[PDB]
Amino acid sequence: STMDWEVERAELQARIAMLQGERKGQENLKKDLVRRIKMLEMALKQERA
Amino acid sequence: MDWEVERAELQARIAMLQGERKGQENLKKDLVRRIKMLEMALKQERA
Repeated sequence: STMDWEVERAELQARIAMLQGERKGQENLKKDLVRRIKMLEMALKQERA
Repeated sequence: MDWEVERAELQARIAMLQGERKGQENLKKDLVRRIKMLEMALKQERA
């Protein structure tokens, strides 16, 4: 029957889903961190002037 | 056959995603360190 394959395929897809979820979380966090750095740079410059 | 092909493509996908984790985590560490030092710099200047 197709059961063994459906079970295997679901486990693979789940591992992919977890990896893709982690990556997406990291990508979004990275983009937010970049904005924070830019704004700190501007605050530092303004504070210095 | 059609399972063997999908199996191979799903497995390649997991492999390439696994190999990219350390680089993502390196970059995160990079950016968090930049923020830490900038926050110190700002505090010290405001003090």
